[PDB]
Amino acid sequence: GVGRVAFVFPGQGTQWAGMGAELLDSSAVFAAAMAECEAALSPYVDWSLEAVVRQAPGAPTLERVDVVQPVTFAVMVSLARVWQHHGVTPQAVVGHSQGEIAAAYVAGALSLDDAARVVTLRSKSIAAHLAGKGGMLSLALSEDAVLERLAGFDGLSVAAVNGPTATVVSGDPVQIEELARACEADGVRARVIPVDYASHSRQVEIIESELAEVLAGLSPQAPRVPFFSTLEGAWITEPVLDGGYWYRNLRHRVGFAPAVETLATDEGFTHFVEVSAHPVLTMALPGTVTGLATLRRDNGGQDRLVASLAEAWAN
Repeated sequence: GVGRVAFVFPGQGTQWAGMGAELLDSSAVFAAAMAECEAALSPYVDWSLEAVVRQAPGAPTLERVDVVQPVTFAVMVSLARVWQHHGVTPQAVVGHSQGEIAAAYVAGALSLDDAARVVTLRSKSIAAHLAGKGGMLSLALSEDAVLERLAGFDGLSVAAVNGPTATVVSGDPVQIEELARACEADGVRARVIPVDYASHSRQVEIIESELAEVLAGLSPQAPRVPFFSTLEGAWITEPVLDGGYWYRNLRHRVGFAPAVETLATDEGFTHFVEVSAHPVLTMALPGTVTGLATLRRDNGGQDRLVASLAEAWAN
């Protein structure tokens, strides 16, 4: 059973210091793609992509969002390019939060200049207003009981429903800690996410008047590869990925489990290739679809690339 392949582009928790550094030396396609992404990013970032990846002394250390998000975007775009170089073209692409931007590029929907602009400017808005103001929390629990436990906490919301077992809430940090302590009181699993902002929450509305000002000139195109939106929760077949879409993506829930249930049950997708620097979503697909990661934390060189290609080809 292989049917169709989907490229998964995750959101948070996939970063690690030095991701792609060994791959910049090992893979010429990856290095070419990362140079192209650096050229695309440079009119916005002030820093250097390769310097951050090679952890040069005068480079940012991925601690801030306005760095870690365009770097993750570049790595995911480049890793998709590597996959396609080795014979694995996606029958579809599906993205999680910021991953959607990367998806939107590999689908052909957005151009690299526009994709880079989206990721960079949204990350800068997050760092200029959302940073240090919010919080996010992963709970090993269904969103059905989680939407119930959000009662009494108007400053919270459901940020993502990644699988039928673990959701992600996002909101005010004090209420995030309160909910985490309440879950630790009933003996449940709770993982406070190391994120100073609160994506997909209400606070994102603050940056709306900013986002529409910096993403207005976008020129989205018809997706060449099918593009399953986890915001609209369905296919995207029209050039409707403008700046408003990129605000909605950041402000509204991530419907990733709906996306994978749809692509698996309906459209015949059997293999999901998580194009990422560390797998964070493959432990959430249904038990019947194959999940294929790319790189792992600190395992991000040619060893890991050939291991992932071997696990894909054995699949």
